[PDB]
Parts: sequence; C-alpha cells; structure tokens
Amino acid sequence: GALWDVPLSEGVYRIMQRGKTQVGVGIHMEGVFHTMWHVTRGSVICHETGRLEPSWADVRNDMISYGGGWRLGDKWDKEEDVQVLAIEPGKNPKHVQTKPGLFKTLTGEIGAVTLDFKPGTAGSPIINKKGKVIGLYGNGVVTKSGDYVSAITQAERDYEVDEDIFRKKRLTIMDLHPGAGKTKRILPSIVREALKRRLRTLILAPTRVVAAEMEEALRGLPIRYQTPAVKSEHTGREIVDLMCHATFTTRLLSSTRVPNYNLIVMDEAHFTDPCSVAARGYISTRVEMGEAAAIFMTATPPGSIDPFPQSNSPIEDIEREIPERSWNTGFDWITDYQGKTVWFVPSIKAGNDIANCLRKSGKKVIQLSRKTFDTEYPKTKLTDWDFVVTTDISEMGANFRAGRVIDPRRCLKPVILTDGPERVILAGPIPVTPASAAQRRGRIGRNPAQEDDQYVFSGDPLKNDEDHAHWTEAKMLLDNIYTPEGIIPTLFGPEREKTQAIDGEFRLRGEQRKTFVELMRRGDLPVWLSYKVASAGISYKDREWCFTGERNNQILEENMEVEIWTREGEKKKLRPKWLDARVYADPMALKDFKEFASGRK
Amino acid sequence: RPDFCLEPPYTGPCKARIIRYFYNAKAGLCQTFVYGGCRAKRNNFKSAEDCMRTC
Amino acid sequence: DLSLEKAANVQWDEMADITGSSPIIEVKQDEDGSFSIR
Repeated sequence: GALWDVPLSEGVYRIMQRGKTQVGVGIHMEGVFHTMWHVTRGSVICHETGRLEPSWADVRNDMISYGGGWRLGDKWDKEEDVQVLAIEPGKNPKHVQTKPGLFKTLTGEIGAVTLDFKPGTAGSPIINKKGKVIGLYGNGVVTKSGDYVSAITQAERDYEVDEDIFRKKRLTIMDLHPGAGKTKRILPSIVREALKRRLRTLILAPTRVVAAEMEEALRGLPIRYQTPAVKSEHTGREIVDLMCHATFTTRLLSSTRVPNYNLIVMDEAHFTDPCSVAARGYISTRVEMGEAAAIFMTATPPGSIDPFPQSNSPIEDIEREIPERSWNTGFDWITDYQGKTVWFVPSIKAGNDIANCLRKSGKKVIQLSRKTFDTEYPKTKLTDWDFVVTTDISEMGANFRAGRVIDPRRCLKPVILTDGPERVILAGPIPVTPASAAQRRGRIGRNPAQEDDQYVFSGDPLKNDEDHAHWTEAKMLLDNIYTPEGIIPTLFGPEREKTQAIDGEFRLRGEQRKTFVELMRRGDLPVWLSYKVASAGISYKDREWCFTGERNNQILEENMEVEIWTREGEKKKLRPKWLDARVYADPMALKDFKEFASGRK
Repeated sequence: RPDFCLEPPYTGPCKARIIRYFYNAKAGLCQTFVYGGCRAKRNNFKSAEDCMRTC
Repeated sequence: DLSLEKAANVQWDEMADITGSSPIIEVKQDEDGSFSIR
C-alpha cells in the first residue's frame, strides 16, 4: 500500500458531514480508525477527542486508515457465513447474516455479499463468528438483474533494504522525495536490521525538530539523543546514537572518544551548512578507510539540476511576479488565497517586511530563521496560521501542512573576498540553486488528499555557488579533525571541486583549536571569523579585536555608528579587526555580536 | 450544452451518501442527487454552480 | 467538515436472521478500487 504525511474511543462510528448528514461508517480497532476510501478520500476526521489524519491508503482497494496502519487481518475463508453490521442513516444498527457468494475478479477472487442497504452504509463492518471484523461493506457492483452485490473488502497487512548498504567501504545515496515514508518506514527498517547485524549506528539529523520526528518514528527502539553539551558518551549496551550534524562535527573538534560507528546515516545530506559539509567529509573518509558504511538520504543528491521533480501528489507550477518587499496593491492573488502558504524570502529583513505587510492585512504570520527555527517551527502546528515567511532554513526537513509555496527563488550568499583585506560579505539577493528551488517546492505536493497544491515562483535558478564561503569554512572545520597516519580528511567528493582551498592549510595548534571551537559554539560566531581570531593567538575572553579595525570596518545599525560599552565601562566604537557581514546581517545577530563585544557573553 | 447532460443522475455501485448536483433533463435546472462514491459519470457536480455553468 | 458519532460495537448477533443469496459474478476491478461486470 501507501503511507501518508502530516507532522481514544471504542466501537464503530457514523461518519457525519456538516455541509448533520451521514456519509459513511468506520471501525475503531486496535487504536486505528478503519474506513473506506470513497467515503472520505483523505479528509480530516474532526471529533471531540481531537482530529484524525490519514496514515495508510490503498486506493486500488478502496481502503483508508486514520491514526496508524491497519490491524484488520481476519479474512473470509470461502466457506463460512458472516454478518453485516449495517448502520443506516437515521436508524439503529442491524445485523444481517448471509452466506457470501464470490467476486471472481480478473485476478482473482474475493468473497462478496448480496445485501442492499441505504446510501451511507459504506464502511459497515462484516463480522466473524468469533466476533472479528472480516471486511468492509460499501464497495460492490450491480448485476444484470438490477440486484446489488457488495464485496468483502479487506486489507492484507515496511521496506526491505539491500544488504550491501551495510557493506563497509560503501557510500549509498538514497534519493527520497517527500511522501516516501522516509522518516516513518525506511529509516526505522534500516535501524531495525542494523541492530540485527549488531552495528554501531549513528543517525544524523539537520535540526533538533527533525531528530525529534525521528524519535517519534523510532519509538520502541534503543535510541539515545546526543546533545552538543557532551563531548562523548559511551554505554556498554547496544544502542543507536541520534544527534545533529553540528553536534557530530563539534564532538569531532573537541573530543577524543569519538567511537568508530561502522554505520552512519545522514538525513537531508544536501545541507550546505559548514558543519554538515565537514561531517560529510569525515564520514566519507571513514568509509574510504574501510571502517564504516554510510547512507546519505536526500531528495537532491549531487548532480541534481531539475527544479521541478515529480511529486507523489500533483503540483501546479505557476510563474508570475512576486513582491520583493511590502506592497499596497496589484497582488490580490496573494491575500485572496486562504489556504496555508509557505513564502521563502532571501533574508530575515525581507522576511520582516513581507511578514509585517501580510499582518497589516489581517493575516496571521509565522516567521522562521536559522536561530529561531527550533523554537518557532513547533508553533506552525500547535497554532494555526495563514503564512509562514521563512528563510532557506525550511529547506531542511521542515514539514508544513500547506497548499501553496511562494518562491521568488532568491537568497543571500556569504562570500570570502580577497581584495586585499580578507572579508566576508553577503552577496544578494541572487538566484538560488536548482536543488534549493526543488527543496522549497518540496514543501508541498506531499499530501495525497489535496490534488491542487500550487508552487508560485519567479525567475530561474543558478548554479553559481562556487565562491560560497561554506566550502572554505567546512575545510576550516575539517582541517581541525584528527585522523590516522596517511588518512587526510577532505570534503565530500562532489562538493570539493566547489572550493579551491588546499588541504590542511587551516589546522591550528592545540590551545588555539580550543579557542576556535569555543568562539563558534559559545561565542556563536561564524567559522571564518572564529578561525581568524583563533589563528591570531587571541584568547576567547580578549575582545579588543572588536574595536581595532580600520575605518571601513565600522559597524552600522539603523544608519548609526554602533557604539559599545565594554565590561570595564569604556565606550568604544564597534569596529572589528576582521569583518564578517553575518554578524550584523539582521537585528538579532547584531544584538548577540554586541553582547560578545561587550564581554558579557 | 454537452451530451453527458443527457444522462440521468447516476448513483454508483458504492454505498456512501455524498450529496452532489445533476442537470435535470426533465425540468430545466440543476438539483441535488445522492452519489455513491465511485464511478461518477460526467453528469455529476460538486456544486450547483458548475452544473449551471456546464449546462 | 466531518464529524463522528457512536453507533455500535463489533459483535456477532446470534439472534439475527438469514437473508441473501450466494451467486458467482465476474468482477473487473479499477484503479480507483471500483467494480464492474466482466
């Protein structure tokens, strides 16, 4: 069959519709609502106890689940009488016993009953002698006599993985598109047999929320979440370690007890974050060492170019003009549409402008950024909204129940300039990558219910991220990760030609490497800036370099020359020796960096 | 008006109760009928609008 | 748009009467899970 995609009682029920009409019948067994597909077609099941959403759907057999798979295995045996628990509209339930005839299909045969009940009895349970549901009444056919005969429709019931994906010195890239049951079917199976092979398994999620979803999907299995507040943690028991990409890279930078995971699975392995790229480099090195097997799961593997990949649910690709800033008129199609929309913005600032503009017209808007993601994403489901205005961070496993995505296909790109004084600027808004466009578009076309999801976009993608700072920064991280003799940890193959930086040119001394790590993970500074400060021999507490810079390194906030009161109590102009645009890109980053410059961080 | 508006309202071989709209070829307007869930003919609309617009 | 309501619990009624026939008809399935007459 097929799975579904979305972020207590007892007995059979009348499926009622507003417009109190009865449209069908269902059975709550084992903690799952059983019903027929033509009755609801994936519509939400609203009730006092809450809401039920699709999970298993076999359209070819006209069956659908609510709240899990189907625990309905009892089937007719071609020689036994059954009852139909007919629940008709506006009438008490009836028990009609009839020894079933046969529906000899083309391929091949299934039991059927010659009972004709009122419209709305679809989903009425067919009952066993033991008192078990043996099928569903509601889907049948009329004969030449004009008589109605319904069939006893019944379900039958994961994913069987190849054995060589566990084979050492092997890196497998799984191309999985939204709606593949990746998190809920594939990964749990992979882990399940990984344990049968007694493998030391490491699972990497891009963000905390994705890892949380994994925990949801991996319940019942021995999984331990690893936090970046711990360098290493070894238990004698068999177990699978679940952590974030950044946590893994951090532990590689600061620990000595990093265990030899012989099976490493990375989800959303397209994440262009420096820590993620470095992680892919290290993992690839371990595989090359013949010490581990690796699995990279992503909808956009290396070489991906198609911005319009086929989805499991239909997507309407619409090309039209999209506002770059706040607007007053000429864009009614944005606000008149009230499904839920996910709008990708090139930056936090543009996001603020758009979000405010939408809110001023009565639209509930949730904003998402890199630093607010793990806090603000969870309220995109526990609350209801109209627009999610997000940056590129939503291109990593972020799942929304939306119908439309607005994607002007623009973004910012950190670049390391070498026009004399080495600097980092934010170039943009520039066109996104084809992969990014595909991932932004991938937020929809996931729900088999809605057949009219809309991807509204503008402009074309561009494969011009060679000068992206993240490749260099990843090399900075990876250079400070110890490896055996002869084995040198370089970037992941398909991502290494992107950078022109050579190997090992960023390896730091013992204590300076520690300063580097602390500047990143405690100072919350970019990799480039942290490397620049740490390589200069500067300690973590020394903040004098924040004011030593040349004139043009003067930081501005709201067209003001930013001024900071130091911890000693001295008033200095914020003028860093090394200039990274990302520390004054948005208000919050500038606030944090100003807290750093004051020595209060 | 199309040639499927010819057809009488068709409740299929399924046993659900989904109120739909059919174009009456008897009287001259659109009106409700009970749809079974499967095998919908073209003379079957989710609204009175679409029925009136098509015919 | 959809609401639920209690109706009954899964049970075999011993006090129920017998009706219906048991013929053999040729069915031809469909992609939508429908049925026809072969």
